[PDB]
Amino acid sequence: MHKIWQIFDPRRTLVALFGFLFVLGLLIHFILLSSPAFNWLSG
Amino acid sequence: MHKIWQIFDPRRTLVALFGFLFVLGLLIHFILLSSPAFNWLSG
Amino acid sequence: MHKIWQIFDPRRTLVALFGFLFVLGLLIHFILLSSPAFNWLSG
Amino acid sequence: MHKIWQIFDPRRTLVALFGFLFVLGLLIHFILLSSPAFNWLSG
Amino acid sequence: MHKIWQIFDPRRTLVALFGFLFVLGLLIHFILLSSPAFNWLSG
Amino acid sequence: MHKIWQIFDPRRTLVALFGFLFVLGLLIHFILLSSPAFNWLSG
Amino acid sequence: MHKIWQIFDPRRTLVALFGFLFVLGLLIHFILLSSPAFNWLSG
Amino acid sequence: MHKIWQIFDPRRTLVALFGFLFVLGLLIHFILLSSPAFNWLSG
Amino acid sequence: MHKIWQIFDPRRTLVALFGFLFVLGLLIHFILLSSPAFNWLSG
Amino acid sequence: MHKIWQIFDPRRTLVALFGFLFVLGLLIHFILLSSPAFNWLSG
Amino acid sequence: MHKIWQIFDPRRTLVALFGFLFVLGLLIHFILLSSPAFNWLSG
Amino acid sequence: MHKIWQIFDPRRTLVALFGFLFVLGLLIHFILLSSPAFNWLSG
Amino acid sequence: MHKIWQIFDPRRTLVALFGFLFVLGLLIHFILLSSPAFNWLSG
Amino acid sequence: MHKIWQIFDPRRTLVALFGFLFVLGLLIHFILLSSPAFNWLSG
Amino acid sequence: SMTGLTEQEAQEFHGIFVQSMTAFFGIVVIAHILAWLWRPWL
Amino acid sequence: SMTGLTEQEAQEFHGIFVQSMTAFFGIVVIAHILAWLWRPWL
Amino acid sequence: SMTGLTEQEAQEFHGIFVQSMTAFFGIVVIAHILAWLWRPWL
Amino acid sequence: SMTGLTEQEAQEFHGIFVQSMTAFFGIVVIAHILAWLWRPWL
Amino acid sequence: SMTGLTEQEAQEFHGIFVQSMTAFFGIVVIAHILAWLWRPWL
Amino acid sequence: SMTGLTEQEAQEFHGIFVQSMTAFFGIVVIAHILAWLWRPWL
Amino acid sequence: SMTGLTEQEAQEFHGIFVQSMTAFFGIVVIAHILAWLWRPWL
Amino acid sequence: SMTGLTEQEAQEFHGIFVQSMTAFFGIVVIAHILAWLWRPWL
Amino acid sequence: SMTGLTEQEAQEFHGIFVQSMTAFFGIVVIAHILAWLWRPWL
Amino acid sequence: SMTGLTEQEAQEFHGIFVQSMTAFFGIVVIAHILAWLWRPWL
Amino acid sequence: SMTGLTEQEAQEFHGIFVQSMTAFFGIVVIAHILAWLWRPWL
Amino acid sequence: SMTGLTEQEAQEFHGIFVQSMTAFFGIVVIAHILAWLWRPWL
Amino acid sequence: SMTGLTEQEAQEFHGIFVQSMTAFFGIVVIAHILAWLWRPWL
Amino acid sequence: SMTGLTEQEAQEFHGIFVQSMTAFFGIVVIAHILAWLWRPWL
Ligand code: BCL
Ligand code: BCL
Ligand code: BCL
Ligand code: BCL
Ligand code: BCL
Ligand code: BCL
Ligand code: BCL
Ligand code: BCL
Ligand code: BCL
Ligand SMILES: COC(C)(C)C\C=C/C(C)=C/C=C/C(C)=C/C=C/C(C)=C/C=C/C=C(C)/C=C/C=C(C)/C=C/C=C(C)/C=C/CC(C)(C)OC
Repeated sequence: MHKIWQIFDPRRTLVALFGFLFVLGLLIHFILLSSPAFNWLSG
Repeated sequence: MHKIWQIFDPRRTLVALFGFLFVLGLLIHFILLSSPAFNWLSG
Repeated sequence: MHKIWQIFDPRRTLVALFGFLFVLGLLIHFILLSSPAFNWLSG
Repeated sequence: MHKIWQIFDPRRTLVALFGFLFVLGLLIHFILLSSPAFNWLSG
Repeated sequence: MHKIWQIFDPRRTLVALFGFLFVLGLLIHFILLSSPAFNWLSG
Repeated sequence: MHKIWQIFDPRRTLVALFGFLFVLGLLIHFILLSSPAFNWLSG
Repeated sequence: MHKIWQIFDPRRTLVALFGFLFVLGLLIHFILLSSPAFNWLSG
Repeated sequence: MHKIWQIFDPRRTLVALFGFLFVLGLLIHFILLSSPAFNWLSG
Repeated sequence: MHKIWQIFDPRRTLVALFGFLFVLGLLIHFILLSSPAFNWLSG
Repeated sequence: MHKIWQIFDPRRTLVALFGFLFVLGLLIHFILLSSPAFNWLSG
Repeated sequence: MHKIWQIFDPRRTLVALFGFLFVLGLLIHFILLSSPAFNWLSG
Repeated sequence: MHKIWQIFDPRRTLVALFGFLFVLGLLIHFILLSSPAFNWLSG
Repeated sequence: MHKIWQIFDPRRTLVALFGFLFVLGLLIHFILLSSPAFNWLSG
Repeated sequence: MHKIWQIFDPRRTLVALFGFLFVLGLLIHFILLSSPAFNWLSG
Repeated sequence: SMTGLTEQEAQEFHGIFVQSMTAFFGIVVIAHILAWLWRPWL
Repeated sequence: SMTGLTEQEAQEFHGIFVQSMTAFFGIVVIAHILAWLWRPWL
Repeated sequence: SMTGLTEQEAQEFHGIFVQSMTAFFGIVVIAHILAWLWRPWL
Repeated sequence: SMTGLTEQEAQEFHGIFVQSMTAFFGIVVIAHILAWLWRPWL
Repeated sequence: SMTGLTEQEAQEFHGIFVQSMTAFFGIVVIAHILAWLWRPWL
Repeated sequence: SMTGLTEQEAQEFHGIFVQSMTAFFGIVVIAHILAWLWRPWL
Repeated sequence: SMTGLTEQEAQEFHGIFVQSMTAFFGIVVIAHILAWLWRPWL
Repeated sequence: SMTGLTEQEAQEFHGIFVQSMTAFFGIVVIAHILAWLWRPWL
Repeated sequence: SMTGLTEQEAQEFHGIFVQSMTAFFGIVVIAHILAWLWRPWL
Repeated sequence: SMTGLTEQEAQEFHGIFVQSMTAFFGIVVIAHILAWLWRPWL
Repeated sequence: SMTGLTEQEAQEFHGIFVQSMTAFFGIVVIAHILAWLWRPWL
Repeated sequence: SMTGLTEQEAQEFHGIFVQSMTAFFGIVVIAHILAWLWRPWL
Repeated sequence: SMTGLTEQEAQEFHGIFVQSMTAFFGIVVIAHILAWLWRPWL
Repeated sequence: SMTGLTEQEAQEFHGIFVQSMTAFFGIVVIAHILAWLWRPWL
């Protein structure tokens, strides 16, 4: 399974993964803010 | 059936597949959020 | 009938066919969601 | 009548024909969906 | 009258002619759909 | 009067003439459709 | 007065003249259609 | 006074003059159409 | 005072002067038309 | 004070100065037209 | 774990990290200002 | 203090200064016109 | 800690730092002006 | 502290400083004009 | 003469072009007769 | 003279052009007569 | 003539093209008979 | 003199230009007379 | 002939293509039968 | 002097230019007299 | 054959691809069973 | 000096320029006198 | 094989990648347990 | 010094520039006096 | 290995990076404790 | 030093610049005194 | 090491940078104390 | 160092820069005192 690094660049795979993870966290936090039942900043 | 990897580049097929799967999962999760019967963040 | 593959590029055909089939599936699923009689996510 | 293939390229002609036929089928199906008397997805 | 083929390219003439004929057919069919007296998809 | 063909190209002239004639016919037909007294598709 | 053809190209002048005359005729016919007193396609 | 033709090109000047005269005539005719007291196409 | 013609091109200057004078005359005639007290085409 | 003409181009300065003076005169005349107390074209 | 500095440029990584941290702090401070319960500049 | 002319071009500086001063005067005059208490063109 | 200056340029870093500090000060001052409780220019 | 001039160009730094100072003065003056309590051109 | 076709290639293309256009016009005429029996427009 | 056609090619093109234009104008005249009998506009 | 296909490569392509188009048209005809049985439009 | 035509090619073009323009103006005059008999505008 | 594949590479690709298309169509047919048992649309 | 025309070519163009402009202005004057008899604007 | 992979590199990639896809599909199936236990949609 | 005109070509252009500008200003003055006779604005 | 890393560099990167991803997933799991004790969503 | 003019071309341009500016300012002053007699703004 | 840093330069950078990040996180933790004592959000 | 002007050309430009700026500021001060006499703003 | 500065130029820049940043932070702290005595926000 | 100025050109510019900035700040302070006597904002 390590052979994926012979196919994918350790750096661009890693930068892209970090960027997508950050955008995903932002999106999930924003979605929970848009839901009144899970908005923790109201109250 | 393995001969597909002699026609399709493994890295570009993996990148495109992963991106399409991520966008598909985002789309399905967003469609269920727009569905009042299947929105799990209301209540 | 196999001679079409001496006319059509296998990889570009396969990529285009898969993309059009995916877009067709998305379109049909979205059309059925827009029809109240066939929306399975309401109820 | 076969001489048209000495004038028309088989691959570009055939790709254009398939694309136009697909778009025509999509258009005809969308028109019948816009007509209440022939919309099969309501009811 | 055949000498028009020494002036007009047999293939760009048939491609343009076929495209214009298809667009004309689409236009005439759409104009009859927009006319209530000649819309065949209502009723 | 034939000398015009030594000034104007038999093909480009002819293509332009056919195009303007087609657009003129389209325009006149659309104008008669926009006039209630001469719309033949109403009734 | 003929020497204008040694200043102005017979063909480009002639194409421009024909185009301007056609556009002028279209403009005058459209102005008369926009005037109720001279619209001949009403009634 | 003829020396202006040694300063100005007889053809570019002449084309520009004809174009400006045509645009001026169009403008003056349009202005008289926009004035009800001088619109000759109403009545 | 003639030495301005050794600084300014007799033709580019002259074309610019004629164009600016024409635009100025158009502007003044349009301003007087926009003033009801000085519109000569109403009445 | 004449040495400014060894810094500033006599012709480009004159062109710019004339253009700015013309635009300034236009602006001042338009401002006085927009002021009812100083509009000379009303009445 | 230090080997990441042989994959990721110590400077571009560091600039990107500082920029993302600054934008994240701005975003969090703006979200709390938009939340009435945690807006500290009101009252 | 004269050494600034060895750092700043006597002419590009001077043109920029004149332009900014003109724009500043225009701005201040327009601001005083927008203020009813200091508009001198009303009355 | 000084070795950061062997990674980051004394001048570009410093220009960016000054620019972001100025924009941050402007932003904080504008936010306090948008807050009625901390607007010092009202009253 | 003078060594900043071996890092920052005396003229481009000075031009930028003057421009930012002018824009800052304009901004502060406009902000005080938009505040009724500190508008000096009303009354 | 202008495109590259000879007088025999142009004559060969013209015959097939005219036959195809005649077939197209015959189908069009049959469709128009059917449409007139369906809904006359004049 | 200006495009490349000789006068024999221009005269032989002019005849076909005039014949085609005359056929077109005759068809237009018949159509306009039919339109006038259908709905006069003057 | 213009593309590169000979008369044998064009006749080989034409036969398969006509067979495929005939199969497509047969499926189309069956579908349209079914559609008329479902909802006639004329 | 400026575009390349001689005095004989320009006089040959000028005659045909004037004849065509005169025919155009005659047709225009007949049309305008018919329009005046139809709907006078002055 | 036009892309580069021989008749053995085109027949090897065609067999796998047809098998994959048949499997896809079988899954599609099962899904459509299930959909008809769920909600008939005709 | 600046474009390329000599004074004989400029005097030849100037004469025809002045004649054409005089004819244009005469037609304009006649039209404006007719317009004044139609609808005076002052 | 077309990209550069041999039949042994393609079989090496295909096995790992199929294992990863099977693990992904197993996780997906478990998630969908849990979703049906939570809120059935049919 | 800066464009290419000598002092004799500049004095030749300046005289005609001044004459043309004076004629233009005379026409303008007559028009403005007529306008003031028609509608004074002061 | 395709990027440039050998199997020893890929196994060295894979181990650290898996350790970092496992730590990230452990923190994520702890956070999700805390969120469930805070506000269950199912 | 910077644009190419000497002190004699710059003094010759400066004199005419100052004379023209003085004439312009005199005309402007007369116009502004007339405007003040027409409508004082202060 | 990929950027240019050796393992001594990377370990020199990693130590300072970890120290700076730890100081940043300590300041952040103190700020968050102060925020919780100010306005708890859970 | 940076643009090209020597110290004597910079002192020559500086004197005229300061004289012009002083004249401008004197006119500005007179205008602002007049404006204060017209409408004080403080 | 990376941008061009030696360790003596980087230590020379670091001292002045830290002194300037400390002065800036001290002025900021005094301003924030003044703001808190003017309008506390917590 | 990097722009091109020596320690003597940078010290020459720094002294004049500091003097000009001090004059600017003194004028600013006087203006702000006047503004506070006009309308205090705190
Ligand atoms: C308004 C009341 C009438 C009506 C009366 C009018 C009248 C009156 C006329 C038409 C004309 C036309 N009408 Mg109609 N028309 C009606 C309604 C329609 C409807 C419809 C769906 O209702 C259709 C599609 C048409 C279509 C047409 C075309 C057959 C024709 C214009 C073609 C053209 O522009 O060629 C011009 C472009 C070309 C390129 C022609 C070139 C000719 C050369 C020699 C041949 C080369 C082949 C060339 C590419 C195509 C030739 C086409 C034929 C010449 C038509 N009519 C109704 C019911 N119509 C006109 C006609 O008969 O023209 C022949 C005409 O005079
Ligand atoms: C309106 C009432 C009916 C209905 C009656 C009609 C009628 C009537 C017809 C269709 C036809 C079609 N309908 Mg329908 N249709 C309905 C609702 C649907 C719905 C839906 C969401 O409910 C969808 C997904 C479809 C889909 C389809 C396709 C199977 C087909 C059009 C394919 C095409 O354009 O090929 C054209 C494009 C090509 C590229 C074809 C090329 C053929 C060559 C030989 C093969 C090469 C492979 C090629 C790439 C793809 C081949 C696809 C098959 C030929 C279908 N129908 C309903 C309920 N429908 C038509 C059909 O049967 O066509 C075969 C047809 O005649
Ligand atoms: C409308 C009422 C029904 C429903 C009935 C229908 C019917 C009827 C069908 C589907 C079909 C599908 N439905 Mg559905 N479907 C419903 C709701 C859903 C929802 C949801 C959020 O609820 C999801 C995401 C899906 C998803 C899907 C996919 C599994 C499938 C379309 C795949 C495709 O386009 O391949 C096309 C694109 C490709 C690239 C295929 C290529 C195939 C080759 C041989 C394999 C190569 C791998 C390739 C890259 C991906 C293969 C994917 C699989 C073939 C699925 N359905 C509901 C509840 N749905 C269809 C299906 O079964 O297709 C297999 C089908 O016939
Ligand atoms: C407003 C009340 C009047 C009226 C009174 C006015 C008055 C008054 C005048 C016109 C003028 C014109 N009117 Mg009118 N006009 C009316 C309504 C019309 C209507 C309409 C739809 O009813 C149209 C089509 C016109 C059209 C015309 C043109 C014949 C002419 C402007 C030509 C031009 O600008 O050349 C300018 C451009 C050129 C290139 C001219 C160049 C001349 C050289 C010497 C010849 C070279 C050939 C050149 C390419 C074209 C020459 C055209 C002729 C000179 C006309 N009038 C009504 C009913 N009209 C004017 C005229 O007579 O001009 C001669 C004129 O003085
Ligand atoms: C407002 C009440 C009055 C009126 C009073 C005013 C007054 C007062 C004046 C005009 C002027 C003009 N008016 Mg007026 N005017 C009225 C309504 C009209 C209407 C209309 C539709 O009713 C028209 C089209 C005109 C037209 C004109 C032009 C003849 C002239 C501006 C030309 C110009 O800008 O040259 C400037 C541009 C040039 C290029 C000039 C260059 C000159 C050189 C030497 C010659 C080279 C040829 C050049 C290309 C064209 C020369 C044109 C002539 C100089 C006219 N007036 C009414 C009824 N009008 C002015 C005039 O007489 O100017 C001569 C003038 O003083
Ligand atoms: C919704 C109710 C809860 C809440 C419950 C959830 C749950 C449940 C989770 C979070 C997660 C996070 N929450 Mg939360 N969260 C809340 C409110 C907040 C608020 C706020 C303004 O109130 C903010 C600032 C955050 C911030 C965070 C981050 C610490 C973290 C997402 C980081 C990420 O996406 O890394 C992804 C991007 C990367 C680049 C990670 C890479 C990791 C590698 C190994 C390290 C390299 C350094 C890298 C650049 C940064 C690492 C960051 C850490 C891994 C966090 N939460 C509230 C009150 N939140 C998640 C978490 O714990 O992630 C660890 C998580 O599981
Ligand atoms: C507001 C109440 C008054 C009025 C009072 C004012 C006052 C007060 C003044 C004007 C000035 C002007 N007015 Mg006024 N004005 C009124 C209404 C008008 C109307 C109109 C439609 O009613 C017109 C078109 C004008 C037009 C003019 C111009 C004659 C002149 C501005 C020219 C300019 O900008 O040169 C600037 C641009 C240049 C290029 C000048 C360059 C000068 C050099 C030396 C000569 C080179 C030739 C150059 C290319 C053009 C020279 C033009 C002349 C200098 C005018 N006024 C009314 C009724 N007006 C001003 C003036 O007299 O300026 C001379 C002036 O002081
Ligand atoms: C608000 C109540 C007052 C009023 C009080 C104010 C006050 C107070 C002042 C002005 C000033 C000005 N006002 Mg004011 N002003 C009023 C209404 C007007 C109206 C109008 C339509 O009513 C006009 C057009 C003006 C016009 C002017 C200009 C003369 C001058 C700004 C010039 C400038 O920006 O140079 C800046 C740009 C330059 C390039 C200057 C450069 C100077 C060098 C030395 C010379 C080189 C020549 C250069 C290219 C042009 C020089 C122009 C002169 C210096 C004016 N005022 C009214 C009625 N106004 C100011 C002034 O006097 O400045 C001299 C001034 O202090
Ligand atoms: C909100 C209630 C208070 C108020 C309390 C706050 C508080 C609290 C603070 C400020 C700060 C500032 N306030 Mg405040 N402030 C108020 C209203 C104002 C108004 C106004 C129109 O009323 C003005 C124009 C200002 C302006 C300022 C600046 C003096 C300063 C931010 C400068 C900066 O961003 O440097 C950052 C950008 C740089 C480039 C600095 C670089 C420093 C280096 C060492 C020097 C190089 C020169 C550099 C180019 C410019 C240096 C500028 C000085 C450091 C200020 N305040 C009111 C009435 N304000 C802050 C401050 O004191 O900062 C010093 C601060 O802490
Ligand atoms: C090179 O030549 C050789 C040697 C080969 C010989 C061959 C020669 C040949 C073949 C020559 C052929 C010549 C031809 C065909 C000439 C045709 C000439 C034509 C038809 C001339 C027509 C002229 C018409 C003119 C100029 C009309 C002008 C109309 C105007 C300007 C109208 C203006 C209207 C205005 C501005 C305002 C009012 C209109 C409204 C009211 C609409 O505005 C709102």
